[PDB]
Amino acid sequence: XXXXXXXXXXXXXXXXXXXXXXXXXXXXXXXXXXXXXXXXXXXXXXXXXXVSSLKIFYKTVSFIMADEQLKRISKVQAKPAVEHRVAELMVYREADWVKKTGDKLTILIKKIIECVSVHPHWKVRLELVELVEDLLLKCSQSLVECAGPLLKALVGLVNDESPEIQAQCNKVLRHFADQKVVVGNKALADILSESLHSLATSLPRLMNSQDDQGKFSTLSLLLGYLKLLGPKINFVLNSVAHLQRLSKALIQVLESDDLNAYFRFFTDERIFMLLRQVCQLLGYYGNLYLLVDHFMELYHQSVVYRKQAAMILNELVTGAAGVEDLHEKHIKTNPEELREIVTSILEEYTSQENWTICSMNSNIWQICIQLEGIGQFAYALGKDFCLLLMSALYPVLEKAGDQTLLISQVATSTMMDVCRACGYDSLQHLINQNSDYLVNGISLNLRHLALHPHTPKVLEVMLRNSDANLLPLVADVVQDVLATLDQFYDKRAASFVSVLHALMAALAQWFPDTXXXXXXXXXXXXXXXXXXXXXXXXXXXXXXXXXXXXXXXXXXXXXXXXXXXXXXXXXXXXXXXXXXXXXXXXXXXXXXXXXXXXXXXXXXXXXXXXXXXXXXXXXXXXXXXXXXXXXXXXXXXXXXXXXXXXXXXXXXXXXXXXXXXXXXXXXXXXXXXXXXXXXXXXXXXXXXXX
Amino acid sequence: SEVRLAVREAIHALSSSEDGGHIFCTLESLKRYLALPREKEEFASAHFSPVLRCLASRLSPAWLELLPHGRLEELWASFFLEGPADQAFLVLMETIEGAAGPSFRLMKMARLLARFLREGRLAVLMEAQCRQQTQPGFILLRETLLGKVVALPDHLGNRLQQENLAEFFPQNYFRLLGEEVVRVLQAVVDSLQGGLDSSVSFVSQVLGKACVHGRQQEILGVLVPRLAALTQGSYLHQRVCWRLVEQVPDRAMEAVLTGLVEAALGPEVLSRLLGNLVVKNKKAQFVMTQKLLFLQSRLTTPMLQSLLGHLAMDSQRRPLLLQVLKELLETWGSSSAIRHTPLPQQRHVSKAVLICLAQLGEPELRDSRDELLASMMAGVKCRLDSSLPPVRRLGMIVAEVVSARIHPEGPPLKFQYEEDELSLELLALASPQPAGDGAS
Repeated sequence: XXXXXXXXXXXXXXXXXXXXXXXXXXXXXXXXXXXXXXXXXXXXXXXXXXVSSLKIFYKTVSFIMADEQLKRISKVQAKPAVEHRVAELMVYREADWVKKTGDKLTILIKKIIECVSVHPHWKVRLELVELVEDLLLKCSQSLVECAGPLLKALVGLVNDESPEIQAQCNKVLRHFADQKVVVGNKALADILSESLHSLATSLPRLMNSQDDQGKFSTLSLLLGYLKLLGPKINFVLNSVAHLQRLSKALIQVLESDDLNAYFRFFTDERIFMLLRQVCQLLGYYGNLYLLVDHFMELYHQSVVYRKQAAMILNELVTGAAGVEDLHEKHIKTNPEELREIVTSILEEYTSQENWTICSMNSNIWQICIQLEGIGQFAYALGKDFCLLLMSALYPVLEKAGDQTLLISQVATSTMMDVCRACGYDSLQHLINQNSDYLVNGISLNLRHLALHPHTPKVLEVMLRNSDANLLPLVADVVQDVLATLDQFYDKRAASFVSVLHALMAALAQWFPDTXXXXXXXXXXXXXXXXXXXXXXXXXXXXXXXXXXXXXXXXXXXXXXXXXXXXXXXXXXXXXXXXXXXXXXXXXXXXXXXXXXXXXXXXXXXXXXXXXXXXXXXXXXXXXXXXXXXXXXXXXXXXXXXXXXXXXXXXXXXXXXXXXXXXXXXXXXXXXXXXXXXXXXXXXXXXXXXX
Repeated sequence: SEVRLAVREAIHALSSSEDGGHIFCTLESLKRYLALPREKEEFASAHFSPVLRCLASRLSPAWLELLPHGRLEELWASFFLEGPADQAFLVLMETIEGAAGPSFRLMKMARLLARFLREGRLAVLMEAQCRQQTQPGFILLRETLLGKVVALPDHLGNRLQQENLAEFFPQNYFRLLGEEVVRVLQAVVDSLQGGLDSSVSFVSQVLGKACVHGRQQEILGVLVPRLAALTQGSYLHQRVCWRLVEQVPDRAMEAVLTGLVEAALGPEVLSRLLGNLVVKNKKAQFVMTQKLLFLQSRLTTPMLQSLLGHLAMDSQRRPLLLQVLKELLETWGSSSAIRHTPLPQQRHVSKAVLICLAQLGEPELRDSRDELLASMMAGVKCRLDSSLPPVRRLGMIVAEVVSARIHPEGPPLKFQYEEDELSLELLALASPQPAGDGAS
């Protein structure tokens, strides 16, 4: 009679629905029967449930009867009940929604319902249906009048942003939490959330101290939970215990590389965690002053906690910029306060950053992160970065130096950033923009601020410079720069700077130019003067470069110049000194008979060197560069020979020395290709025309 | 113009010494002309530092005797005692750093620098009306100017350094500094030629480093002179002192305020010297004053007494007192809500709540009072938690206080008969005097 009982129950529910008393409360008893029956489509009939005090007494009975309801929900969590989930969920929703209006002491029933809800929280996304159900469940529950268990419930209602398909439902629910489901002006939920967040921010010292991707769960809970309190965090920030615990936590998480437009370090080996962390620090745009101040503190505190705080500050200001949207009835910050904060942080960064190999790359990390911070400051504060140009120009420009890849790369990026944010168009062009600042700054630095290595800033501004149309102003300072390590001329960091600026001016005048004449004159003058030093081949390099550039209209300067120069060289030259020979080859640009006699004396001296390859090829190329009319040097070369062979000054020098028929060198000894010796032919042929 | 060659000739003569007559003549002549200032600027430093070095570090203790007719050391000093303003101090410091020997001119170097300070210590401040320069230069100049004390015995610290620094090591030097900032302040005040704030700005940058390392010498020995020099119809004095306390470098802004309120005489004079806007114009100062209110406590019985006193005094025309009241009460409700700070800060914010509760008389006594009363009582109920009665104690006393100054009619009187005699209101540790304080 299973079909008989089935049809009986079905037609009974049908007759109910066709038709619809105190004793009707005993109705719920059959609902108890309906709660654990054969359950084809059982619970349907229960839907006949629904100045309503009658409804209120029915709800009293139903509060007594929700025991079997929660039992069946847990059974669905254990037994199949793969579709009755939504049924019982909506049943509980309707029931618990039917009573919170007034005259509801119900504290005992309240605690019982809180126990039941804590039990029911054991359901989380069995399929699309279970998640979809729990969504509306939390929606209706948290929207009720007042309770105290929702501290747990609301928690999972925020961490529900991790599903596969229903994420839009959770998002639109959080959207709905704008004026009705509020953090708002209901202190109870707020303080319960604060109490939660406190233990949260006390755990992360340990939570991320374990395996990966489980920490993401906790950090995601964190980021969502903050996203709840869009505004109204100053109501929980203000407590000193909160800020202390949160700061001390975050200091240890961030302390394995980073990139440009934040990534953490040791024991955080996954990158999406780092993106979520920089999104959660960026989450703070409630108040600025408190945050920036309490973190500047942590920077000033010690050494091992610095880089973390720097990255923090970068994330904080970038968050203060503004790219998603939260509860949109609140207010935003002000540009002028941004100006104050950026001025402060930039001044501290610049003044603090100008200088155990572990500690050395540590300082490298420090300067790199500070440069990146300047870059982010430019990026966020794009427009109003104009009142404080120079404050950012000078530090990194002088820092644009030794470390090309890392340091100078981040530098270049920061400068093109301030360009594209302020319209400065290829940072080289920024030198062609306001420059007198740089001129006077470098000048007064080298003039008063002597004892400090301001060596490479001039290199960056003159060798990597733009067009030299500004050197006519720089000239005197250049001249001063020339006199710089030439008046006292007793300082290692000044003589090295003199050699540096020499190489730089040589390169610039080489490219930029083709005034400059006398510039190169005094340049070579001072260079040759200092050439008498020890291990200063830079003098030879600068000499070669200048001399190459100084041979356009060098009427008499070059003459006595090279005279005294080769004098001192012969005094000194007696392994890369052939570069001066290259300079001599550069001297071969416009050399004369004076250089001929000089090279004659040079060959006479080099004759002392034996007839003994690297050095053989060096001397070979040196002879072959110009070969300034060798007559006695002809015989010297005459008394394997690729250069002396390729000489080809005449058809009588090596040809006579080509009667060997030997083993090895003879193969190349008889390698004459063309004769072209018909001079007398045409000479006499002149007698066949006229 | 041609003097530059003489300059060369000077350093020539200076580098070709033993020619007593020639060097005496050239040095006295150069002193004679120690309107174009450009070459006088190159002379002012670029000849000043070379002659200084080669005449102090290069010459042996026999130049003074080459021509002992009471003029050689005279011109030596008169080069370094006056003349060009800035570079003198700079090269002096740089040398005494580099020139660190047992004694060659060391004692005489100290005599030189001291005798310079003693007479005309301004020498830079008054000539601060400058256009602009490089920032690391400012850095070195100010840091030296304010660390001179510790910088001195580093190079030579011993019995001789002790007798050098047994009269003025601290406790006199910063006294000088304070005296000098006094003089230059009053000078730029009575000037009234062109409003500089440049000397003001520079001496404020001074006050910065001074406060951040020097702890408390200048506070009284500045404010009492400031009190005096402001108490009259001191238009220029008051305005310049305002602009001085204002543009203090925001980097610290905290030691300045901490000291300025700590040793100050009373609320009235503190309110007179700072300025009505200095707390309502520089938002960093908002943050300082009200973080001292909320976050920390230093002495707080007379200290925060005076601090909140000045808060109210300044708020004689600022409708900011109600906002700070609301925020204070909200923080009280949160700290009573959340796992709380230790008892010190608890008593601290308590006393703060009382003193700010002093001022009243306005509408809106409907809802703020409701939230405060309800939150406080609901917390104090369970606050003891069989854990530490003092915390509970705290609440109940402010109960009376809030009862006194929430709606003084009806139920509070019942409190006066129920929660004032049989409610543990017997201890006299710090209950009676703050209770009386509650009466404003």
